[PDB]
Amino acid sequence: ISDAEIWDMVSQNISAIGDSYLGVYENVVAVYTDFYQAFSDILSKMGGWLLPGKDGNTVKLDVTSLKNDLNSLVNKYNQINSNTVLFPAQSGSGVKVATEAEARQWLSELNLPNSCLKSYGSGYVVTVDLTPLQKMVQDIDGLGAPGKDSKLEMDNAKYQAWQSGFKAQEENMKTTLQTLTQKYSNANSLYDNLVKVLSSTISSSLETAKSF
Amino acid sequence: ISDAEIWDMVSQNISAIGDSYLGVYENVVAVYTDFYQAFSDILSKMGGWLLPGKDGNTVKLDVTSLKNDLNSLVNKYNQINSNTVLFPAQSGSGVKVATEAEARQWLSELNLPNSCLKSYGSGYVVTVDLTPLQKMVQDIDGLGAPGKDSKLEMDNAKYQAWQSGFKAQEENMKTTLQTLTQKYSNANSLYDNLVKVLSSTISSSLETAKSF
Amino acid sequence: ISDAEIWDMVSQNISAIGDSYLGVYENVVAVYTDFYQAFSDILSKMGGWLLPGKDGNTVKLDVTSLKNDLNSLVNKYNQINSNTVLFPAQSGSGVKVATEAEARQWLSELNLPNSCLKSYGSGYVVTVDLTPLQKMVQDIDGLGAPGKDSKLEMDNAKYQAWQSGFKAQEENMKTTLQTLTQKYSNANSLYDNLVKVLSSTISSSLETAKSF
Amino acid sequence: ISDAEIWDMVSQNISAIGDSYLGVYENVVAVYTDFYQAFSDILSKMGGWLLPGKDGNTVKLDVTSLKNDLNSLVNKYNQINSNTVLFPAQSGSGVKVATEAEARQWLSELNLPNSCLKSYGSGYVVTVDLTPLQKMVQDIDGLGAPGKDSKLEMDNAKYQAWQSGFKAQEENMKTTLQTLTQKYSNANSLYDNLVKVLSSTISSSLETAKSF
Amino acid sequence: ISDAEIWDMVSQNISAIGDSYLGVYENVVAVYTDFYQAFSDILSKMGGWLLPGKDGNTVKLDVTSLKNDLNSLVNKYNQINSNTVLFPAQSGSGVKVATEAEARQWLSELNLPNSCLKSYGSGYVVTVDLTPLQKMVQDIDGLGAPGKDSKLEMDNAKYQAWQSGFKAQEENMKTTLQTLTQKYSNANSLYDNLVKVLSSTISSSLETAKSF
Amino acid sequence: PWSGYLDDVSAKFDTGVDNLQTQVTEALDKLAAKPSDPALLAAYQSKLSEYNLYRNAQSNTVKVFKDIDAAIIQNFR
Amino acid sequence: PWSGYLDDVSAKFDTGVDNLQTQVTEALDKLAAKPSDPALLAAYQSKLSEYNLYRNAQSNTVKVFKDIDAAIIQNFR
Repeated sequence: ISDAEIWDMVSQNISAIGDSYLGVYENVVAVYTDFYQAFSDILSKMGGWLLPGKDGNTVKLDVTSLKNDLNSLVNKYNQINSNTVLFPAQSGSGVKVATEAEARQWLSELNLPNSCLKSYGSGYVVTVDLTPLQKMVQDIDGLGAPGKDSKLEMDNAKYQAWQSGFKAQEENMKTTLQTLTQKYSNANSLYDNLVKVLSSTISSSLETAKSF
Repeated sequence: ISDAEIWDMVSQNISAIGDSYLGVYENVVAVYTDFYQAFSDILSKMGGWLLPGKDGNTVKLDVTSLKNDLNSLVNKYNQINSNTVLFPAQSGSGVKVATEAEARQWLSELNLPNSCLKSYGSGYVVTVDLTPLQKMVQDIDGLGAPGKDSKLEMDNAKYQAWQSGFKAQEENMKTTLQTLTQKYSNANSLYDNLVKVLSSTISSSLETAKSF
Repeated sequence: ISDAEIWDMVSQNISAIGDSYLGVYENVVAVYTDFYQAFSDILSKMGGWLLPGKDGNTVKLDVTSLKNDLNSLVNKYNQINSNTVLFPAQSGSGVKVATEAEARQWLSELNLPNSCLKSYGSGYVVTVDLTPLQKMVQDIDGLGAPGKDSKLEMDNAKYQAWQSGFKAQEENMKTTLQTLTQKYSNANSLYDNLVKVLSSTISSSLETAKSF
Repeated sequence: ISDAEIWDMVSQNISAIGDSYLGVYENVVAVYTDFYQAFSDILSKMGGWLLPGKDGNTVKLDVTSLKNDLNSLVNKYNQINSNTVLFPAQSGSGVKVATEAEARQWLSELNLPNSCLKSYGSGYVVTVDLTPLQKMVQDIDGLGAPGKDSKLEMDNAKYQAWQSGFKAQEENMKTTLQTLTQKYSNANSLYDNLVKVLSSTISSSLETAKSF
Repeated sequence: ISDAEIWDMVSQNISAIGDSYLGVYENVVAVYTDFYQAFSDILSKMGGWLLPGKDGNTVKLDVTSLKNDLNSLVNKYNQINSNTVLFPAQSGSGVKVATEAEARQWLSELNLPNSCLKSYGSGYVVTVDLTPLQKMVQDIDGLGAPGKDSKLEMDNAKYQAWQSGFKAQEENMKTTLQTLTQKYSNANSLYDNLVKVLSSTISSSLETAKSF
Repeated sequence: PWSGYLDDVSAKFDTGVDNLQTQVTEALDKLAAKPSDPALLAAYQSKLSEYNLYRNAQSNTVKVFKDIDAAIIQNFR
Repeated sequence: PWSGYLDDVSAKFDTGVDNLQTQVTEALDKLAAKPSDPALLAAYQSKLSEYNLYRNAQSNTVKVFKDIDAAIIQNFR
């Protein structure tokens, strides 16, 4: 029974959810933007592996280079550090761990597939979903095998379908990033609506009528 | 005739609207995005299903694999589970039923074909609009018959026309998804000032003049 | 002369434009999307109507089937019903009349050709602009006549140009769809800004200083 | 000990954060908008360097002009002056340096890569992230070679791939600038909440009960 | 030494900012929205100046008409009148002139380029930023020379490059307009806070305790 | 039972406060039935305002009729 | 036909308030007729602020005579 410590409780709770709710979203958006930066780099590079073949509708495409690059990206993103973790929003040094219940809740609210949870020995961390990129790497292998020493040969008719699939995957990643960013309109706005806990000090400090 | 419990009923009304109006729409967009991702997987698998022929305009196009894959996707998306229902927004466990009037009121604002209402034995549920996939899967059978052991033989012009129809269908699906996502401005935008029912707490707390 | 009635008129006029300003945009978008879905169905059905002739550059074009289907589409969308109306937001039963003044003030903003206003016996209604579709279905007859029993025989040199023009027509109609959909972002945001007339109650209730 | 100087420090620290917290934000957004203004001038000005290649699928692409323009943009934006620095938001004349600690603090919450800190002799300054643009001008070299006197001979498939990469980079920079502008919703809002230190002067004057 | 002169000072000061600080922003917004309406009219007019060329991928674009119209618009806004000036918010009759000090000091936060200060012989006025518009006018002739007596022919790749550049320019201008309107968050709300100068008539008039 | 010149003045507004409680409760219920309209939000602000106005007016009435004769009884001598 | 000094002051305000109340409705129905422009919204906003600020001026110009005459009564002895 005290009203002087209730304001301290309010002050510490407001900052106790800043790194629990909004800071988590901040690090999630930052790491996903880093992921999209890497993907955009690897896509911009990809413009430089096409040649005409037999001077016809056939155009070569380099598969071994793309496979190597995408697999390297996955491997660099498959570890656990400050650049490839979503929760619990590590910063500075080391790796902070999380329990099963809150990680599951964050996964459910973020709407991500099951292959996003990893165990860092002690606790659990949430990583970026690699399902779309792995799917594209497996499907680009559906175009054959690197029989030529350099790259595969394939006609415009197949190229249109392959580019359509690539654009579909890219726009899926774009929509995932857009959903994550638009989560801010439903996170920061209610954070500012919840900062109105300051009424707990405003109205209770106007209670000087208790002492006239 | 009470005011102490009017604030509680306001709070519970806001709580019920969130999971009956906003949470429902979130589950709708989530399941529909999962649907679009599955279809994107299917379209990505299309790349390794073409073969140049006659060293001319002819391209063998796989139809048996496409028919089997689309039929399988329809079968897995025609049942009722947590990953197929959009209303009444199943979550956690079990399947919940809905009435006719509310189903109509949801279909009127979702802009979906009436050929989506099915009964889960006891009550009624709303499912994803599968009509475009159906029309496409019977239309692809209109390109001929699978007389060949592997795939259809077909010149470039008919392939171009079929691909134009395919991409038109896919932009229709994409604009459906765009409408569902843009319904952020139709749901969250008005929920942001629907949460202003809290005036029934704040503005009914300045009535302390009644007790001076 | 009192203020309860002006609050009532505010609460009434905030809805008088919901079904007269935003609802009109809603049914416009819905009917035009259904239009585009039907057109995409016709395009998909058109695909399997091509055959190589003389085993060379010649590809038969099925003129009669396209002409019949587009004539049927013109005939069925030349009427005035719930699936072929734009104004005055007909729903439920019958067809509602309208005067020419608001029809002009609407078409001025919709940026549509004049040849879209018809009289339904008593009043005036707006239908989808068939001018691109009608001009293209007239042009398709200007590139030959169905002398053959089934379909025209014609080289791909002009066929590719004709298909490019047909895809350009699809592109124009799709851009019209995009403009009508973005009309939401020009109206839905405008509506959510205009719903801030509620200051007429917020400020006129805090003037209680009339009675302390 | 006194509490009249508390009123004056309330003024002086609002001054000390008016141009040190919101001031740096407005200067950063202004210089970033100028950056993208110049870049969009370049991009729109890029359009007039396309020629048909042999009147066919080939379409010549200019690389040397783009190389020189982008390298000049980097060189002009790699220095430290009034229009190339973010923090400490130098304005008026000279160049203002900043200490490493505050530079890192501002880098962490501005969400920029570590390759952005430049030392102007004495201290540190934070500039725009030029890594995407410099990697773009580096990879455009890998698109081929300018063996021709004027421009590179470029086919439609590789051109479409390169344009996809370019638009991906463009929308990435859109996302970056949108985040920087939306940081107003995070900073100006808290500054307008923090200007409520005026209550510390209003309320510390309503204590006049000490002197009736 | 008087308090009634303090009240007269407040009365004249609350007017010395209402039309000299907030009024300036209001008139700037009004004239800039008029300019944007002119731009939208130009865009709507241009939207119907397109055609296919050679019945293929080539597009006709009217360069001379857009050049003439936009030069007319620029040179009509290059003058100084009630509809082409930002500061000092000219109205009523004549043209209001200004000196260096306040003009520079307020274009500092209006964030306009140097080539926006015009001299009406005696004094100085602030006009809209014609630089992006003049840049579009200049680079619309970067497509080449108008060989045809009517309009230019250019392959579709160049057409989408040019349209993307134009869209980038118009969206940059839209962001400028959005920033200038959002400046109300720093002007109108700040004036609503600053009007609290009447506390001198509120609080210092409670000093009737001096007269019991 | 007993009622002075202030109790009846307070009860004069009581005939409308109960009505407005019923009306605002129905407003919340029908908003819960369907929230996808600004008409109900506008009616909500129209009705909560009338509620606050009734309550504040009744408080003002009782306060002013307290002060009308607090001063008279102060100099009752 | 009674009208005291406070009623006299309120007479100078009622005729002004009535005009604003009649014109705010003529602004609102026009806005509901054609809400596609922001200029008419600004005009309606200005008329509403006109009405409310004049009403508030009436509200305050009466409580400021209230305390003057009350202080006269306090020293009326």
